[PDB]
Amino acid sequence: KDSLSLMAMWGSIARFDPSFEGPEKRLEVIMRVVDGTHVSGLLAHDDDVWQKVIDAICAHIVSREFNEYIRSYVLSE
Amino acid sequence: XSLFVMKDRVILITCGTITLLNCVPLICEAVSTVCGEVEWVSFMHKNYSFPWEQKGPHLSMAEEFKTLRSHFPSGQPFIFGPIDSDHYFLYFHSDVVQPSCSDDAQLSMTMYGLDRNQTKHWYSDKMLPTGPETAVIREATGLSEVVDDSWILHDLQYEPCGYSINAIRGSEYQTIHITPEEHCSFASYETNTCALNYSKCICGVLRVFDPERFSVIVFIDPDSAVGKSYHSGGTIGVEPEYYPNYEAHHRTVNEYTPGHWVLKVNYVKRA
Amino acid sequence: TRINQQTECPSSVHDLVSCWGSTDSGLEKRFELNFAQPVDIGTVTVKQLASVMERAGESLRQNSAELGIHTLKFDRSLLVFTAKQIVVRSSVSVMLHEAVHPMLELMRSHNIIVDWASFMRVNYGSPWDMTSETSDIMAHEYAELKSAFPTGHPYLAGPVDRDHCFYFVYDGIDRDPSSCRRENDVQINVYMYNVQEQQLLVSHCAGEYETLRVSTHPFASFETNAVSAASDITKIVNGLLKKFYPERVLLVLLQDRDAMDRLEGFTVVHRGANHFGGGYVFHQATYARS
Ligand SMILES: NC(=[NH2+])c1cccc(/C=N/N/C(N)=[NH+]/N=C/c2cccc(C(N)=[NH2+])c2)c1
Repeated sequence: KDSLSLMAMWGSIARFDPSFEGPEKRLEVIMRVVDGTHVSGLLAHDDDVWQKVIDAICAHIVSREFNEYIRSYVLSE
Repeated sequence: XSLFVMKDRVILITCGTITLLNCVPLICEAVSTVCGEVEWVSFMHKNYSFPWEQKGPHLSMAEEFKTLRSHFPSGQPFIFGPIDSDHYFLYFHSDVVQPSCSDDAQLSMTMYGLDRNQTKHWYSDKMLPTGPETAVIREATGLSEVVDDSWILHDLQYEPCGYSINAIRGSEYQTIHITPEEHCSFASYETNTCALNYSKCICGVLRVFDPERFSVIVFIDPDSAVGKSYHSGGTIGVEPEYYPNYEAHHRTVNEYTPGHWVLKVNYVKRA
Repeated sequence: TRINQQTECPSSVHDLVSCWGSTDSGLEKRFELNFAQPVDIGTVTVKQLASVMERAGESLRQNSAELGIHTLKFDRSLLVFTAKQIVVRSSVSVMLHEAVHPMLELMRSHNIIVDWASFMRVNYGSPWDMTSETSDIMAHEYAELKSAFPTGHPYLAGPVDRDHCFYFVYDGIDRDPSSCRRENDVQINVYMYNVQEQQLLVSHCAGEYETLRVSTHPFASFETNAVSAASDITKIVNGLLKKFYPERVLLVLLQDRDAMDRLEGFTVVHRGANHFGGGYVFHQATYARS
């Protein structure tokens, strides 16, 4: 492995004790609006679209809440 | 974990060993269907506590870098903080052809070694969606103060342990995820709330968990409220004065892209 | 196409490197020690410093003695020794990490306490370029450094895939109110990539110096710890850019416990700062010719 990941591993080893991974991965994608962009943007899609996205990572939606600005989904492995 | 879909973006938060980057092709497709154009992509994660168990591209920062480079060749990786201790890995891609106004906000917290009296309430022998049972947990631990009645919330108590909650109020959101095991105690908090000072927001979370150590990272946009305050010598709520029981161990400041800044601080509780 | 291999956790950093671990792409390495108490200029001999650098494959060629400064010039490295610090800068073909432990033993034999140390390398290429040995060397550098300073930590200032500084810092400075260990050091570093061979030191004051290394793609490396330099970083860098006219530039400025916006004809690539728990800050900015 690379030296930087090697250093990060040693720091984790020194804090290891015989374990679930709490620290999270975060992905954010922001799109530009053009003349032909849907007036609702990404909110135009239905939950079908976002469920297929979660399937790509081998997870599923457990609950849903939406408002006029944001769609919120809880996920579980 | 959490998926926050807004008018102009997606925010996907995952934990465990989920291979988050596999969904990039469909996100790109989701943007092309509504006739949008990707202009800004960020991949970020606190250093993993057990990197030897991550799979796919996430087994090493070189693999995450190479994977993201195969899709976003102009992106740039960064590492903020001590590499053999608490730090963040960031990959940032931007294709901003039309200058715009950046007034967003992002506040993330990573907490370890959680209060032992509190971890009791994050355990359960049965699965419990948002209902009367979780309401007891939110009051019994203090999450009610962080997520008051003005927020639309929906949480989940896991079996045998584990807790997640999402909250939304207008265009703002709020999320928390808890791992209460004693030997790997961890809790996370993130929000995009606009605030001239995050001290009360942060302290509210610390009151719930009171962790042995924690890190806070703040992305500052130039045209945001916190941005104007930060760029005018003003305090933003992450300074050491707001945490007398904690000692700042290392702090980083980076203008990762022109006009945009990120601040990270590691705090360790004093004896 | 991976399986799980139940294996032992390395008991030391050295076991982790050997077990779980083009030429070096860096441009310069820098190794520094500071002392809990100032050292008599003459207690550490030129012979002893030279035997340490033999462990890194360097042979002494020239050395001069001045007021508060001892300068040792090797084939590919320059060593400055004052009452407050030892600083050696070398090319990347020098395995400078091999001098860490011998140098510490030498200080130990003289009853000299090291309470602060740094190892720094300036890279143009990424450590994730698997066709290069940069990653294997950095892993060995980390082994020696972390082995000697378990409390030290590595840091990466700047874009990993562009001009950046990887450095390792150990801070064991005694900061009890009753301590006489003040921290008002000046450190200013100017790295100039692709300029248009020598190792020089100019001394204007006792214990304060300016060093310049020119090597190879030609690059020049300037350093100074002069208090007068801290009051006008703007002037000195402009004089360097005129004399060398590089394509890219990397600046590092020390803001010690007891205490860069634009360069002429250069656009800012990255700007950042590392604020250490000890109160001091390392500022860094990289630039590219417009
Ligand atoms: N929303 C999320 N994706 C989320 C958020 C926060 C924590 C967790 C993890 N819960 N699980 C924890 N903390 N511990 N592990 C529990 C466990 C123990 C034995 C077996 C299993 C299992 N279902 N295989 C789980 C999951």
